[PDB]
Amino acid sequence: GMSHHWGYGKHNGPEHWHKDFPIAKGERQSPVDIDTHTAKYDPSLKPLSVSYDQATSLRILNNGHAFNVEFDDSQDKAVLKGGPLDGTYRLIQFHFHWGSLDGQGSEHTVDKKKYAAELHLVHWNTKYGDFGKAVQQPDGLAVLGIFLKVGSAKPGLQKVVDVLDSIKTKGKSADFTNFDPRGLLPESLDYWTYPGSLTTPPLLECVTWIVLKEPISVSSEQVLKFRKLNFNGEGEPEELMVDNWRPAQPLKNRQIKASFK
Ligand SMILES: Cc1cc(=O)oc2cc(CS(N)(=O)=O)ccc12
Ligand SMILES: [Zn+2]
Repeated sequence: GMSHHWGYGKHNGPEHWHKDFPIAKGERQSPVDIDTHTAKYDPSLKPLSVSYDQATSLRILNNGHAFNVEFDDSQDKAVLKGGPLDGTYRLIQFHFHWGSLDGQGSEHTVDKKKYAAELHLVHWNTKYGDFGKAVQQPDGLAVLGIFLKVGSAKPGLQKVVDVLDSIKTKGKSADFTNFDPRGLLPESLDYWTYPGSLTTPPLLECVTWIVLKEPISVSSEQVLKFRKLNFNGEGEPEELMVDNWRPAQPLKNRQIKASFK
């Protein structure tokens, strides 16, 4: 990726990605709009199992696109299973996509509604040994998506908000141990699920998407901090890190299933 130049600006944004990553116009791209009236309840979907009690966060990184909270996935600690998944998926990192204003920022939409932001907890299928091998498989990753709306503060998110000052620019990282991701979950685990892809290049079609129906609420102050981050590196002209979301892509030959009636 040392020669990647994609981003979210007018000249290298989502509409340009297909040039270096043809799969951008593929058959199972993400995100997508979730038409609530067309999604069908699937009584055969197992309950979702989110086991994060043993999760071990290690570091937070500004990668020039978003910020990644990374976990130690060298062992089966934090795992996602059940739901539409077969097997065990290990949590490797989480990040967000957000907007310049509260009216936009999420990648998936619900009946065309855009949320202020969207949290993605990324997990890889342990049957493939490592993340690199997993992304080359149609069932290699499981990403849990959670919508954020602006209202009351999310206590569990403040530790993340407070460390952002230390990783303002691209390439900066900071120790970030003992962060509990259970603090970012809504009360209900009802979800929609469909086969899709990574939403940033390489846009690989290796993801089983699980998007929770219940959004979490974060405060204006919390999201304002996200918007103070920079896409640029230290010493460069400031480009605020905002609107780092890819818009909804064609659903094509796919069905979105609901875990609830
Ligand atoms: C670890 C990793 C490798 C890769 O090639 O692409 C990624 C894309 C995302 C963004 S998202 N929105 O698709 O989760 C997150 C993590 C990765
Ligand atoms: Zn993402």
